[PDB]
Amino acid sequence: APAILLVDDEPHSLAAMKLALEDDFDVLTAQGAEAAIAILEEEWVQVIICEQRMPGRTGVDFLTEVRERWPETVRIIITGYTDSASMMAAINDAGIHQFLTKPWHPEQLLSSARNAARMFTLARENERLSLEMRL
Amino acid sequence: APAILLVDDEPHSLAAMKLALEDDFDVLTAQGAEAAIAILEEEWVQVIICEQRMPGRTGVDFLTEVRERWPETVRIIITGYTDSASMMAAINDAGIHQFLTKPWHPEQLLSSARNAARMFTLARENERLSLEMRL
Repeated sequence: APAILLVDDEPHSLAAMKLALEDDFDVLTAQGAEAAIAILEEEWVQVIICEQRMPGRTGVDFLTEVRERWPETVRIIITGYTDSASMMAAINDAGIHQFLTKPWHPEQLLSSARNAARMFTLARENERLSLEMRL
Repeated sequence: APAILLVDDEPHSLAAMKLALEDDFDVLTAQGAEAAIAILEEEWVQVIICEQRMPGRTGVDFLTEVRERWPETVRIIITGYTDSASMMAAINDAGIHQFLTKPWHPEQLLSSARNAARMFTLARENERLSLEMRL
């Protein structure tokens, strides 16, 4: 069973988001891009939820690399940040699958996560069928 | 190109949600279960966003019928209603793809919708490959 990885500058938020998710996933938890890549090199993640507004490397810059390296992973930005249009285009340039806002509701967060997981499953099995039919 | 159907008791909310969505979909708009089924019998909808808390027939009761009749359609409940557990189990009994809360943010709503559309596309093409490989 693959994990969900939560990536956020602010550890209180990581531990809150995990409360909403632990009952339904293996939750993995990272405190910035660097830590999160370290985890991605190390194990199997179906879904990532990542704060945009982090020190140093942004959510999208992080997730653009992820889209490059683990293309199968479903990517989600979440931010409480009252919106710049620039952030949106940046999010839109990268293929980000969901944008969520803060504060989040546990049932909405959970539902987004489950929905990202089902999408991971579909894409992955969609690809299995392409490869297999070719043969 | 298939539509998004918004279903809500309260027409102000329908016309607001369409503002967030019109630039990216053909938005269709219904003011209760009955009106919404009438539209579903009549045309092609990839995604439905539907208030739960409607007079007479509920969001889930509506969407359970929809799951029966147009199984390909991606189904979304949205409600400002501060939560009963009963509502959640009911939502969970039916295969509802997203639960959203009110008030909604235009970029989060739009993102949910786009994401439901991509999922409609995947499921639909996932099925096209099953059928075709069988042959």
